[PDB]
Amino acid sequence: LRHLVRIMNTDLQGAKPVQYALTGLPGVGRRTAKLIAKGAGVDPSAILGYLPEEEVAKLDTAIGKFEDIVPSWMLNRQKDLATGQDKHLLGTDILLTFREDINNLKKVRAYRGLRHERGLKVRGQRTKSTGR
Amino acid sequence: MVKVVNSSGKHKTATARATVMKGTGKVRINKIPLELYTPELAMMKISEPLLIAGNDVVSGLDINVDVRGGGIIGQANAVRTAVARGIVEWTNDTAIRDNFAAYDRNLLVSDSRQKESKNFGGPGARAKYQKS
Amino acid sequence: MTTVFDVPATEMIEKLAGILKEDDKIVPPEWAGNVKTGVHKELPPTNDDWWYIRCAAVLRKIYTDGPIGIERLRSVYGGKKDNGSKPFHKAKGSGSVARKTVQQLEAAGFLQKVKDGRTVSAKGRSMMDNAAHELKLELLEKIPELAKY
Amino acid sequence: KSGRGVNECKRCGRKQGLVRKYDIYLCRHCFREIAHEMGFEKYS
Amino acid sequence: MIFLYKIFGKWDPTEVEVKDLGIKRYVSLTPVIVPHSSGKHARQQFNKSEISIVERLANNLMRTETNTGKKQVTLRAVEEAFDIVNKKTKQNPIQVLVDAIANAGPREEVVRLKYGGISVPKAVDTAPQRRVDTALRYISMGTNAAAFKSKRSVAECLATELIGAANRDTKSFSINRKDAKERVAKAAR
Amino acid sequence: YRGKTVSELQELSLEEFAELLPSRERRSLKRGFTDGQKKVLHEFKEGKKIRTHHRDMIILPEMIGKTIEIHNGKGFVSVDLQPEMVGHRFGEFAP
Amino acid sequence: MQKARIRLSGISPKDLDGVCNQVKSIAERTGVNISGPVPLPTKKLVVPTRKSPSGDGTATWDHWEMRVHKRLIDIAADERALRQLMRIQVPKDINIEIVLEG
RNA sequence: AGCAUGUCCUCCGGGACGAUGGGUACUCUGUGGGGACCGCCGGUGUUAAAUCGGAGGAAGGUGCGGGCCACGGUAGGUCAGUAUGCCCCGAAUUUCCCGGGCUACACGCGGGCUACAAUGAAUGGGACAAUGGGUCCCUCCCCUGAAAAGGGCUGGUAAUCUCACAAACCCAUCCGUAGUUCGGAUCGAGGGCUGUAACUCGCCCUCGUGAAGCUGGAAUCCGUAGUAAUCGCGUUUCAAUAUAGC
Ligand SMILES: [Zn+2]
Repeated sequence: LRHLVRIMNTDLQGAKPVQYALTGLPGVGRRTAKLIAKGAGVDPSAILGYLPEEEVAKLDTAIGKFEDIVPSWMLNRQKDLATGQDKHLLGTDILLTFREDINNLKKVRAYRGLRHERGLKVRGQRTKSTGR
Repeated sequence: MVKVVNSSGKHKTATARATVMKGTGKVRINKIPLELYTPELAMMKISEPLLIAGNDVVSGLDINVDVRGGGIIGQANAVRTAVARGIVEWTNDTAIRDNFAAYDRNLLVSDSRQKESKNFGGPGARAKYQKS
Repeated sequence: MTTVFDVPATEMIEKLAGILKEDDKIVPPEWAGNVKTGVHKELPPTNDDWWYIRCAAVLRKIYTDGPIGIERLRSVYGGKKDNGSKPFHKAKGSGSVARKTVQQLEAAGFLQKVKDGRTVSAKGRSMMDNAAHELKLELLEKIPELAKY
Repeated sequence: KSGRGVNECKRCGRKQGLVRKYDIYLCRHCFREIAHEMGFEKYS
Repeated sequence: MIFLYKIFGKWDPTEVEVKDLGIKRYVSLTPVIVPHSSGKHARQQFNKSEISIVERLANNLMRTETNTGKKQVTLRAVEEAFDIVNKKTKQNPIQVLVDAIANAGPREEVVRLKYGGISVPKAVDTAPQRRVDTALRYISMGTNAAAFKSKRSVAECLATELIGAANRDTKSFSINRKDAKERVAKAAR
Repeated sequence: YRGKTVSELQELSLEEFAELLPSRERRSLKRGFTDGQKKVLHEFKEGKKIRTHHRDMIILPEMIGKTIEIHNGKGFVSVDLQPEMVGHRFGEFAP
Repeated sequence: MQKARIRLSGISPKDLDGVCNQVKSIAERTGVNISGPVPLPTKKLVVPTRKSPSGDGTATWDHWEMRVHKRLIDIAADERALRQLMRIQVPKDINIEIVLEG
């Protein structure tokens, strides 16, 4: 009985089906997960608990691929600095790159670094009655 | 021969050009057959005076409708008043007029008018803002 | 008459969608699996036959609503746009989706080019009347008092 | 005639609260005063 | 002619007799083809005396904030609750509803009268129109409370409320509120 | 380190470096420039001591290294220039 | 068939209807094929303003509703007839518009 | 709305077309008029002024909602819409741009916008509303993209034309059971048009983090019929931005 399943060290909702099981993992939410379901050739509406492990392995490989079944205008890391290309992370790497991109700015005394280090809004909306 | 009246009391807006005639019995209620009348959920509200007239009457009768606009419920009762007036305009009895006035008029003017011209000082016509 | 209006819109639109599925000239072009129904909704469609049913619905809309421009089609194909804590405007549809569907419709010959949109071609009107006769054949026994009596 | 408040209303030299609506170009107080002299009337 | 009108084309209100004899002259069993009469409660008061009761029960079901302007969904819930009451509790369903109204309508109520030199509300008889209104209000409250935050539908909880207040089921919210108000009236006789 | 390694960034083209930058900077540079930033570019391409006075300007590829001075309500402040800040706004550093 | 169209939309409709009757009597004198006086929709131009000048003051708005009474009439074309129509004493309260469609 | 045409159904009137010929047959029509005065009748009040159902009647007895609202005070606000007394400033408190600021925020408070069901996420279905804008500005159709949008080109001095789809809705239905597809504030890359300039300080768009939270005590608040409530709509603050006023 496949009441709960694990993929790439991140035990997702084994009860939940394919279309929403990948939203729980970081890096994919809603829209880009159904692209993975399209690429892996599995109907999302089928229960994951009644899915034998071979198809789950194909789904894991397809989600590991990801970028070959996703368009170029739906990536979270388009034009990523010295890399230049468009990427899409997964795991702790998004928060890691975010925190390094904030603390290097804080060392360089950029405004967004100060607004991040002080716990203030960076988009500039009025701080009169927010986060009390 | 043919009856053309759109006066119905004008629930908000009605736009019900009546067209009632006499033929073989083929009745097309506003380019729609009565057997598969397209509104469906609102035809129960609209088929009251025709039901009171009788199957033999409207089977003898022949009716068409020309429309411009109006809200859905304003349509659903103004068109019913128009159909009642078209029923009484064709050579008929006053017993149908008595039955039509018996249930809830449907030959009169809607006494509750369109709106009330909300005044500055509040959101609605009578409502106002919240005083502490 | 075997007009479309003697039948419910659901059965006729599904019949038109099936006939367009039988025709190879209508296809889901490339970006059907990564773009939504427009700009209003949240996610792309979940139904399998969304493109063919959308083309059939656009055909039925052009028939019952005359010649319609692409921006009129976008306005018809809007939705309750979620903004979070904003007053929920209804914006538009999608230009490229509606335009590709309309180009498929005219390549199929059902839609006819006109100045104020594209009115439905006469051949599409005749074939949809015949399909209405088919679906009305499914309920020809409802009212026998319709042929010449 | 394209700006935030650069254009001023007639008579009252002012750069805020001017009725540029209807090509009137009057402040709200000034237009309120002179609407009854310029043909306007509070009919309702 | 009157073509034997039934509620939603299914339940004729002619073949139903009222139990609460006072409420018979106020709750109306008049046949109407659709429960959207759109009443006229401004020419006088108690304009509902000639209006249908299924419409009234459907428009007292819009107690909730989102329910305003939603008579269509109220009629949907009314119809599916009528189906449930007819199925699980096979009987004339409007008869079951009128039994529920006559059973959960507050017979007695307490009203402030400053007699005897004390701030004390006195226990008084309740009007038939007022009692019918409070019965419909408590039915709506029970339906809304069961239907909120629940796996059971709105119309299902309405059917549960009607069965509770119709067959004298003591678990229904309407019965408990009517008994509570009557107890408070007994406390201040 | 924007689009490439940091060495060749100074010698990149104006529009290529703009494409390295986001849409806001690209449109800011796309619809021409006023006289002040043209003067700033000219003096940077000369090499004299420069007080920019503009808090919204975009750092240029070869403009880096030399120090920029910005009016901050109170008179002026001198701020260093690094590869991290290229393409940014001048007023992001002296609030 | 040729018609000369008349477009008027103004503030005082009494003199407007008087000019309409004057043109109608001119047409009946000259035997010009005429279209009857057609009441067009009236432009109910509205612009409100808050009454209170100073800071404190509750809701006080004087609404400036103005009706612009439109009228469209069609008559035939003729040189002596058009000169007669152009020499009519029409009041200043309306604007006279002509379209010589032939 | 018949008269007749331009294409299909053939079961046969016609369905579609009011562009038109035509007909303003019946209507919406906007300028002048009538209507419903407690008038008659049955109660009350006195036989007065005034008061209930009877009326087959659009409103029976302020038909229904609104503007104007006196003698005076409240030394209430208005030198910051306007003019003006005196004290003052008369090279600054005059006067023209640049940058910042009024957005800065341990923070108290006022009013608004969103939220937890089968009364809910996708897909269709039907035509739906008016007020009021637009010619120096909304946008017709065509092409391009996923979006915002770009080019071209059409309609409008506006019962022509366009912003213009209304949403809420409802249904073959699809849709699922739990405080989560019901529920979305922050922040990271990205593309936009508006402007002379977008970091402070904008909105649009797309993606990934989907959180806080789960009908809210004391206290209060609005409201009597197409009104509360609700769902969205133009317009004003015009370069955008309205969770706002109207
Ligand atoms: Zn002025």
